[PDB]
Amino acid sequence: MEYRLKAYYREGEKPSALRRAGKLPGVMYNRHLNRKVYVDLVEFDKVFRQASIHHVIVLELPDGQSLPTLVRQVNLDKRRRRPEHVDFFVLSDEPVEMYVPLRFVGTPAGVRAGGVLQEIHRDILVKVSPRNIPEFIEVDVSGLEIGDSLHASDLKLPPGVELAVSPEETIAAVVPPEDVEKLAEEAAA
Amino acid sequence: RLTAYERRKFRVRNRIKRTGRLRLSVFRSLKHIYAQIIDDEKGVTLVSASSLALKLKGNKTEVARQVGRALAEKALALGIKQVAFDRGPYKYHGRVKALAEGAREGGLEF
Amino acid sequence: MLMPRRMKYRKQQRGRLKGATKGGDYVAFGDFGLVALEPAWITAQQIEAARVAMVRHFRRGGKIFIRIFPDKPYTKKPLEVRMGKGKGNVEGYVAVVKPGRVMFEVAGVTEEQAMEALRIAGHKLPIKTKIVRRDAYDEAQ
Amino acid sequence: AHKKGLGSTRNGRDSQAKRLGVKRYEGQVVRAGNILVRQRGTRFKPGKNVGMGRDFTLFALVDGVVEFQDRGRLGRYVHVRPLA
RNA sequence: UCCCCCGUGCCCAUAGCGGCGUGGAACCACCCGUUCCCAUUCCGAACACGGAAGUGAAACGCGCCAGCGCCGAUGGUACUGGGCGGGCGACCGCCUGGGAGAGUAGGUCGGUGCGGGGGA
RNA sequence: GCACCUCGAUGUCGGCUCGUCGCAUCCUGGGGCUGAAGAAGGUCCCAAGGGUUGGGCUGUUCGCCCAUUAAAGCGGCACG
RNA sequence: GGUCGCCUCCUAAAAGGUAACGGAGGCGCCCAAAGGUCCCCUCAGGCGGGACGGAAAUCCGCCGGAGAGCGCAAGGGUAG
RNA sequence: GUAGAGCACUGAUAGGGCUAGGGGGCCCACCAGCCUACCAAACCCUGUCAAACUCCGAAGGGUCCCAGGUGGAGCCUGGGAGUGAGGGCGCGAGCGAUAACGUCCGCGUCCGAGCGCGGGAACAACCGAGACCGCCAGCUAAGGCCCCCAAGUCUGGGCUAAGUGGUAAAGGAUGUGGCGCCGCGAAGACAGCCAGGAGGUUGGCUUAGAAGCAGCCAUCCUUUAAAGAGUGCGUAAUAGCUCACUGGUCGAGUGGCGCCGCGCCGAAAAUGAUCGGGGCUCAAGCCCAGCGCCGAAGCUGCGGGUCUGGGGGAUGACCC
Ligand SMILES: [Mg+2]
Ligand SMILES: [Mg+2]
Ligand SMILES: [Mg+2]
Ligand SMILES: [Mg+2]
Ligand SMILES: [Mg+2]
Ligand SMILES: [Mg+2]
Ligand SMILES: [Mg+2]
Ligand SMILES: [Mg+2]
Ligand SMILES: [Mg+2]
Ligand SMILES: [Mg+2]
Ligand SMILES: [Mg+2]
Ligand SMILES: [Mg+2]
Ligand SMILES: [Mg+2]
Ligand SMILES: [Mg+2]
Ligand SMILES: [Mg+2]
Ligand SMILES: [Mg+2]
Ligand SMILES: [Mg+2]
Ligand SMILES: [Mg+2]
Ligand SMILES: [Mg+2]
Ligand SMILES: [Mg+2]
Ligand SMILES: [Mg+2]
Ligand SMILES: [Mg+2]
Ligand SMILES: [Mg+2]
Ligand SMILES: [Mg+2]
Ligand SMILES: [Mg+2]
Ligand SMILES: [Mg+2]
Ligand SMILES: [Mg+2]
Ligand SMILES: [Mg+2]
Ligand SMILES: [Mg+2]
Ligand SMILES: [Mg+2]
Ligand SMILES: [Mg+2]
Ligand SMILES: [Mg+2]
Ligand SMILES: [Mg+2]
Ligand SMILES: [Mg+2]
Ligand SMILES: [Mg+2]
Ligand SMILES: [Mg+2]
Ligand SMILES: [Mg+2]
Ligand SMILES: [Mg+2]
Ligand SMILES: [Mg+2]
Ligand SMILES: [Mg+2]
Ligand SMILES: [Mg+2]
Ligand SMILES: [Mg+2]
Ligand SMILES: [Mg+2]
Ligand SMILES: [Mg+2]
Ligand SMILES: [Mg+2]
Ligand SMILES: [Mg+2]
Ligand SMILES: [Mg+2]
Ligand SMILES: [Mg+2]
Ligand SMILES: [Mg+2]
Ligand SMILES: [Mg+2]
Ligand SMILES: [Mg+2]
Ligand SMILES: [Mg+2]
Ligand SMILES: [Mg+2]
Ligand SMILES: [Mg+2]
Ligand SMILES: [Mg+2]
Ligand SMILES: [Mg+2]
Ligand SMILES: [Mg+2]
Ligand SMILES: [Mg+2]
Ligand SMILES: [Mg+2]
Ligand SMILES: [Mg+2]
Ligand SMILES: [Mg+2]
Ligand SMILES: [Mg+2]
Ligand SMILES: [Mg+2]
Ligand SMILES: [Mg+2]
Ligand SMILES: [Mg+2]
Ligand SMILES: [Mg+2]
Ligand SMILES: [Mg+2]
Ligand SMILES: [Mg+2]
Ligand SMILES: [Mg+2]
Ligand SMILES: [Mg+2]
Ligand SMILES: [Mg+2]
Ligand SMILES: [Mg+2]
Ligand SMILES: [Mg+2]
Repeated sequence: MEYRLKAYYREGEKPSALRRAGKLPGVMYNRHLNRKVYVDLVEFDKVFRQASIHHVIVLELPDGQSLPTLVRQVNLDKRRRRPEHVDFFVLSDEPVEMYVPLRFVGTPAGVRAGGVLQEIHRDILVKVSPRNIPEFIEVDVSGLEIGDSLHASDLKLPPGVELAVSPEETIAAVVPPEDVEKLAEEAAA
Repeated sequence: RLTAYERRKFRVRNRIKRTGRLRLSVFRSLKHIYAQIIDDEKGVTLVSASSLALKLKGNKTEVARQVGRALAEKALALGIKQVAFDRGPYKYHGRVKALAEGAREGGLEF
Repeated sequence: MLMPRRMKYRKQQRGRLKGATKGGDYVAFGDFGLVALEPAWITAQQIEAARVAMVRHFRRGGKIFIRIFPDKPYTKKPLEVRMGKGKGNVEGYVAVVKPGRVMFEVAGVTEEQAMEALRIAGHKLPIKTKIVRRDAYDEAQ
Repeated sequence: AHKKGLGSTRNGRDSQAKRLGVKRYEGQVVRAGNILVRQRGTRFKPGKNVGMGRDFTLFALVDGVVEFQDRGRLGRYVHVRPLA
């Protein structure tokens, strides 16, 4: 369903101090607005893993006005793999693009009779209004064989959500699995 | 990408715009023929004889000859003398050529 | 063994390893992963022993993604020579990992079958390591 | 007890220093003749009152400050702007 | 002084690639011809010249879109002049000043100075 | 490897004499597991108190060999 | 054993400069045209196109800002 | 044009997409169709690496102008030298082994020449600090304030139980403390004490007898208030029967992952030991906070000497 978490304001205190202080800086911003902020990390963590960048969350400011948000680039602290900043895109009524969770369903005929698929593209880029935010993008996959694949010119796409990537881009493929019989002629070279 | 015309312009143009002298920029039309006088250092035109303004006719190269005689007097009134003839993509033969030796008739130095 | 199949230059300098990685600090192909906790050079010798380790874990099945390549020439002076008289001949090949860089990913593998898997492959390594699963933070990256 | 079949380097050669680059700077008084920039191929272009030597050296032609100009895709220029 | 046009300078692709349009009375172009000047490692393609029948197809001009290229923040971070502490080390942390590259939001199908030739 | 004391000198190998110390233990003492029936043996732990042979060959240390042994331990001490 | 003068690049820490028996390369010539000028012109390459004829001889087409070329090493520069 | 950073060029590069020829059946081409869990060019998307790659690009550093800056500053001309083995430390590189009290450069410092002074147990170059002379005067600096040893057995909160502290790594463990997160809890939980632990489970299974454990495979269906072509001690083989399982009983918690603090193992050396020693365990250890005080040849106080500029002197001397 829809998502929501607090979001207090900042005029630019110490991003260092603030980040240490149990919380997390970042900015809310769109073609019209642009505002320094900071949410709680642990609450963000709570919220983000399920929401991410394909479910629209909304931000309760201290001055109320709960604007519809969508994340535009999270900043991962490379050494520690922990966030340190969130770009928060407030949505007007627009075809403002975003990536939507692709649903490979019915496990491929390559797999159970061979190896296993490879989710090259867990989600897909697409132009669509704030209204149509598909929780799924159910796309068949049980026909794809070993050493086969499909492209973005092979998608369901519900109405208004017509793709913003490319019809040539690839989405998923079943690969051969690492046999230990292979290991023989590998390092014997 | 540039045209044979476009390259040939700069090629002779730059040869002259870096002489410091007043550049007399010409233009050959199939209709008639004109030419101004530019102090490129600023960018202003000093004076501008022509064949559409002077609205003459009667053989292209003889009205090419005349326009320069206009330039000569009409520029020498403003104490102009340092002349550097921007011959454009066109050569120095016939049309644009006659304009020069016509501009020389007045007293213009070049 | 993972040698560069063509080479622009022969011997190559040492260079210190200050700081965190430059990329690949977020999973991108597999479900789980292995990462650096501390910086080192990794030999093709090491890398291959980790691969072979996992490959033997889910014998027949699974797909291994390995996100680092030995592109640096690990030169070394022959046995019992004094200083100078040039640089060592190239003895090995190593790859520069800094903390955060992702090394081994797996897909088509159970939960613990990729825990025990990416566990042992951690043991064939000169460095402390963390295993971490793909997450939204990686999808947003 | 020591040395054995010691490899000789085929290199260890090297060029002289050319001490190139920019010798006078913008808003620096110069007289006529001075060298403003030594270079190998117009990284800098011969402006007004700035000449260019047979090796692409760039020397002042008249006095008063040098001045740098950057005309984007056209080139970097330096001219001298005469006295007062 | 406002506008279109021609010849031009200048910022440096926000200018450009592409597709869509419209402009010929003016001015510009193609277009007419090889007689003359001039002209092609062959060709009036080009350069030249005498022209004014055709035209706006081409090019160019003004414009429209954003598919490409282009430019492109705020916020945070990497790094660091300077001042400290930290680890056997490989190296890590804090202070103070400075602070990117990518990427995100967005912008962009140009902007103008000098003279001339039309419109009112 | 380095070139830090010592080139107005710190005598090298091996043997002989005398040893003494370390323990990563050859022997004996004490243990665990055993693919330990017993005997025997294996590997590991504890433990340095004492012990740790005589010859052939070769300058040799080493090593091979002969005959024994509870065992015929290595190593530090300017390779005492 | 190798080296010894010269040039290019890197090391060289965004001025110049900077060592090592550091990492990579070249020079000891050449050109009466490869020079001076004036006029003129424009690459590599790729796709389609075509007797011999070709992955590539030459001719045609549309796309190309520079990846060609600039005697020879490399860097800078460079089709205004 | 460096750190960074980025592949836009130069090259590397993992995968996947797509696609030449090679490889290879289909054909058996005399040649076409080629299909691709084969090799894999250009080419595409994901993901990267580079001193000698650059679409980018710092902090800074140069250099001129302008302003502060009177300093054992700077400049011009001359007299005289000495030096032309440097070393260590910090940082930035190369070489070396991301070895050396190694080596070779760049910046800086210090020693050299400050082996004068305080710390550092001791000890050129680590910390503090630039010794003109005197003083049984005072403030401090690093470091310290149980005793040797000057000054807190000061103060408040917390951790550690190894003498860790008082020398070490991969890796290992219900150490002790401290945070999370999830799962089972009176839809009676964990743990034990237990009526139970039924069937065409008549084992697909032929050989000295394989009615449940080498015998190779719907790993067969049962009453389900309760289950296995067997986790089991009988294990090719009657007795005997454990549990996974269920029901009571019990009556409050329990099991799992993760992180942070401080410990534990890992840990073997040669003349006699040791943290400088004695000795220390709500510290005399570790962190956090606060306040005193000890402490140098630094600073101050007082006396003096000296050279320099300054005034006096409207004079050398002499005086401040
Ligand atoms: Mg700011
Ligand atoms: Mg494939
Ligand atoms: Mg296929
Ligand atoms: Mg010897
Ligand atoms: Mg050089
Ligand atoms: Mg124009
Ligand atoms: Mg039209
Ligand atoms: Mg008409
Ligand atoms: Mg048309
Ligand atoms: Mg156009
Ligand atoms: Mg207009
Ligand atoms: Mg206009
Ligand atoms: Mg308009
Ligand atoms: Mg307009
Ligand atoms: Mg529009
Ligand atoms: Mg737009
Ligand atoms: Mg648009
Ligand atoms: Mg950008
Ligand atoms: Mg510093
Ligand atoms: Mg330090
Ligand atoms: Mg900033
Ligand atoms: Mg900072
Ligand atoms: Mg008008
Ligand atoms: Mg009128
Ligand atoms: Mg003897
Ligand atoms: Mg002895
Ligand atoms: Mg012992
Ligand atoms: Mg042993
Ligand atoms: Mg025994
Ligand atoms: Mg004997
Ligand atoms: Mg013996
Ligand atoms: Mg020895
Ligand atoms: Mg010896
Ligand atoms: Mg010995
Ligand atoms: Mg010799
Ligand atoms: Mg200089
Ligand atoms: Mg030298
Ligand atoms: Mg092509
Ligand atoms: Mg062809
Ligand atoms: Mg043909
Ligand atoms: Mg043909
Ligand atoms: Mg051809
Ligand atoms: Mg060349
Ligand atoms: Mg370069
Ligand atoms: Mg280049
Ligand atoms: Mg590949
Ligand atoms: Mg590839
Ligand atoms: Mg492959
Ligand atoms: Mg194909
Ligand atoms: Mg670089
Ligand atoms: Mg930029
Ligand atoms: Mg900047
Ligand atoms: Mg003075
Ligand atoms: Mg003098
Ligand atoms: Mg004199
Ligand atoms: Mg003199
Ligand atoms: Mg000397
Ligand atoms: Mg000395
Ligand atoms: Mg001394
Ligand atoms: Mg001493
Ligand atoms: Mg001292
Ligand atoms: Mg000292
Ligand atoms: Mg007391
Ligand atoms: Mg507490
Ligand atoms: Mg554990
Ligand atoms: Mg209930
Ligand atoms: Mg059975
Ligand atoms: Mg029974
Ligand atoms: Mg528990
Ligand atoms: Mg003590
Ligand atoms: Mg206390
Ligand atoms: Mg006095
Ligand atoms: Mg006197």
